[PDB]
Amino acid sequence: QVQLQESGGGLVQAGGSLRLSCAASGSIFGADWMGWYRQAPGKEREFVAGIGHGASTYYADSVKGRFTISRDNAKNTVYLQMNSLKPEDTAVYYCAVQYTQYRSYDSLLYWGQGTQVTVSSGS
Amino acid sequence: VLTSKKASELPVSEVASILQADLQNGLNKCEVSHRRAFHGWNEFDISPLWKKYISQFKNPLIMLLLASAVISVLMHQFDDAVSITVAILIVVTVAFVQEYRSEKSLEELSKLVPPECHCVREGKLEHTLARDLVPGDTVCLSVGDRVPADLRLFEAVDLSIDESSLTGETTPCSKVTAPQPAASRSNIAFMGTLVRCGKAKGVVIGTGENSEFGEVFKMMQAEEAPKTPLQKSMDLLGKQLSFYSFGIIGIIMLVGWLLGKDILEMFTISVSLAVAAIPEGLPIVVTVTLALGVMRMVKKRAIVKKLPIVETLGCCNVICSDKTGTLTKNEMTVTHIFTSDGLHAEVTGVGYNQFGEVIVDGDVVHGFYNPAVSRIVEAGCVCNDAVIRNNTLMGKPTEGALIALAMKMGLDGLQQDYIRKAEYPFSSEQKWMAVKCVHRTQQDRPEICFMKGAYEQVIKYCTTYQSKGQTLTLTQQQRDVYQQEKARMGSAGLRVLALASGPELGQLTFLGLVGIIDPPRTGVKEAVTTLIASGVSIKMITGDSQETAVAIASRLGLYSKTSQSVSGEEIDAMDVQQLSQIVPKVAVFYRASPRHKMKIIKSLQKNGSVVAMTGDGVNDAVALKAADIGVAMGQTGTDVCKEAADMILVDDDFQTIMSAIEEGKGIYNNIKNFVRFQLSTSIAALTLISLATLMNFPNPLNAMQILWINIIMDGPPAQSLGVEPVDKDVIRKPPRNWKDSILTKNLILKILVSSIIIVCGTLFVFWRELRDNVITPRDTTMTFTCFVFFDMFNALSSRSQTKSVFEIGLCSNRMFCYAVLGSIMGQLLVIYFPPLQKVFQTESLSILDLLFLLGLTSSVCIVAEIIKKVERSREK
Ligand SMILES: Nc1ncnc2c1ncn2[C@@H]1O[C@H](COP(=O)(O)OP(=O)(O)CP(=O)(O)O)[C@@H](O)[C@H]1O
Ligand SMILES: [Ca+2]
Repeated sequence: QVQLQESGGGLVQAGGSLRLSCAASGSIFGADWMGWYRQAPGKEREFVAGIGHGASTYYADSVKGRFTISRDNAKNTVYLQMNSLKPEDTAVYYCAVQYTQYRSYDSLLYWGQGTQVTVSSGS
Repeated sequence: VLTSKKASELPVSEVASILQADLQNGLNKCEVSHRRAFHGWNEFDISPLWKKYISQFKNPLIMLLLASAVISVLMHQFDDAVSITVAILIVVTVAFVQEYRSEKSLEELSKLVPPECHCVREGKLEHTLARDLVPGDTVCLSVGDRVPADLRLFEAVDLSIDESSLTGETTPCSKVTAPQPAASRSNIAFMGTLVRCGKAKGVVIGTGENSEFGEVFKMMQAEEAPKTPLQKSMDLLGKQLSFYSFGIIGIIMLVGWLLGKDILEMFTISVSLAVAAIPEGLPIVVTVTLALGVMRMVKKRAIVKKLPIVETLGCCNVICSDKTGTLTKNEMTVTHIFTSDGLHAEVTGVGYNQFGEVIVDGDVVHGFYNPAVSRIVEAGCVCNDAVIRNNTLMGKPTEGALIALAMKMGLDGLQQDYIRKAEYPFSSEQKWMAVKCVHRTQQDRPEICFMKGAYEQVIKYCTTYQSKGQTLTLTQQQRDVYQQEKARMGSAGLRVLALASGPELGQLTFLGLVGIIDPPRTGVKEAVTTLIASGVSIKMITGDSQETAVAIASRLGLYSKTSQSVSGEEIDAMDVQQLSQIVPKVAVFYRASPRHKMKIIKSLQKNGSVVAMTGDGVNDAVALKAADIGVAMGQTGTDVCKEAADMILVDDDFQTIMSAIEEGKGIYNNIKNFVRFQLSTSIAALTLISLATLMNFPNPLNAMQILWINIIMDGPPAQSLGVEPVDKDVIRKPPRNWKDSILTKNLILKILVSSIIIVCGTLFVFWRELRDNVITPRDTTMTFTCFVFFDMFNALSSRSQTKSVFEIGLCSNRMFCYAVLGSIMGQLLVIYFPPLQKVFQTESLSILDLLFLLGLTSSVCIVAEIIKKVERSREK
């Protein structure tokens, strides 16, 4: 079974750059879908960014053009760059993975523990 | 702001122009602020503090005390009237303070669960308070939504809105968006009603008091609450005790008049005795205990809408929860699709978003590449009344999952391509919903009917199926394989829906199945385990398939390896008596409509159980009302359930129910403590005066001493027993019987033991001081102080029926400690303060006399403690 681990989160100032990483025990080859999800208080969890089967990258509308996602088999850890971050687009981030699947119907959905990102208005 | 009638007659464009309402984008921030400056918020002004204070004086026992005080005034006795009035004021003030604290804590908690709605203001849909709405704002109504204001509906795809809360007719009324020339406002959605079905969009035509039917809501805010059944039972018990005591005092009157005694002194002492024996603090201590319980659950994040739940939570043993919305987080997602042709698609991605790709044998499918999956998704999209506006669901979670699937595959837009002229809407009884449609671009095609629902009800209507894009007559082998796939999908935990499309109902083509994962709610496994470990049963009642319910229940733990599950059609087949026999054994009910849910609820109630249904959804509100306790979710609850519910879990945890049940247990014991203390010392005083009158001894107590004793036994010293903390052992006791049974035979026996000890000791002191045949003031002071110290030790014993005093500690109940200290201080002041010696007819006592009285008064506490140890040893 594949085990997920998140890292890189921390306090960041507006207009800066931030790094995040989600690492799985196994190699990142077969998973058709894998993406981050922004969960915040008072609202439902929302998509951040992910990669499909045909190398097509999906980005959420709110954070399009400023979030970038990359994957590499050598380091087996999917890697996220954030720029032009605002106080209104900060919450906890959960990386999730799904493996393709025939006779069973059990979902191969795995989640990460999550890392919190906090932002404050400039002063 | 327009009137409802004027907005009804006026078309949509005129109402939008008058209110300057941007229908497609709504009001911006500046416009909303400017309109808030003039119109203000949507609150109905302000809510009777002095009315609340005077309300407590309407109780029958307080009225009896006031009648006694009036009799004292007319047959002028200033001191007796003042004492009785002060007793009334202190008890009523304690009741008022505790009620005020409870109601303000409830209001503070309810502020964390405020009325809310969906509003599109800056071109972005948001979840905003109905309080913040200003006229001309755009509001979107979903299924199971409370209407935040009078709305001029300019979109009504389908809409049934109940009008019971306003009109009085329980039948839902269908709404039509077209203007109505000249209750019959078919296009206006009034404030505060509930949307039974469908989706709609309107512009608010009023705010604050401008609503057409705001007066009924103003009345509801001032409706108050009927007394709790425990409160009625204790009003009855207080009346019974008072009438027995009045009969006894009448006997004392007759004996005193016939044997020969000062009639004025007899009247005053009998008035004091009547005031004493009246349990004026019994309804008050009941109210105080209920209030403190309410605050205790408010500390546990449980909005107790109705007070009669507090008496009932201690009796709860069975919880008939729901799979969808209560035991599952309700964040559905379509993950697996089995086409009628046999092809299979694995849908990936979570949440209500378009970001997720359908995989078909490892090949991504978009548009109409695969006809089977495309028709499955098209029938999924067209048939719903749910919309995903700005990554926020509005309709049902399963409809939301279907919409998210359609957006994922790129077929969302077809929802705009069909004209829904006829609609067979969803009902839990039906288990399916269908819509007739004609394509906008090609009207020449026939009225294609899309359909979705449960497998059995869907496939009953289907007479054909798809095979490689060809319609073929359905066969039993096809039904068998589809049933096998449904069963395995449900065994995987995926909620299954069947989809079909064709001309007319009963001639449809079965397109395929969709597997909707709804994961179980976090933390409910541990709560379920703790509930069974605490002697509380849990039952899953659902309208879903056996496999889904059983798989989820096994995951949670309420369905063990060897457990029974019963279908709804069975429950229809079975009789009432057989149902009562078998219901406690069944762990998971499946395919149970709201009628079957109500049947199960009534059966469990017929078994003497107290049922706490934790439900969700529009159709299950009637079952929530039927259940003894109706629980609702705070953050994931439709307004229909929260309005129909009796308790709301603010933080959405099942542990809150166990906590509330724990807080509801100990009210019975505290009220028993008050009852035993008050009744024991009242019987003691009555017996003392009866023996004094019958045997012609001087009365050991005069009127004002008995009135002070009444203040002791009904004022803070006795009301502090209602504040007494609840030990852990009572929580381990099984649920209390629904029958009150407050005056238990053991309670009466302990009461008689305490009264006999009190009478014996007090008469001993009275005779000892009266041996010299001189009725000195020292005699009366000794007897009076003996009775008062007896009363304090009786209260100390009365703190707990079983648990020992020493283990509790003297400082555990601080209100009791302060009340006893004040009682002792008042006793000393009555003994020493020369005006108070004059009014009470007393004389100063020596230190050795007080020491002897204290030693004698330790006897009742010692006897009670020894008795407690005796039953503790016997029980072991
Ligand atoms: N909008 C809708 N369209 C079609 N079928 C629907 C539907 N909403 C629910 N269903 C299906 O109708 C059947 C009966 O469901 P019902 O509404 O009676 O209880 P439920 O299963 O939806 C939630 P629960 O069982 O937890 O109370 C189930 O198969 C459910 O999947
Ligand atoms: Ca009294």
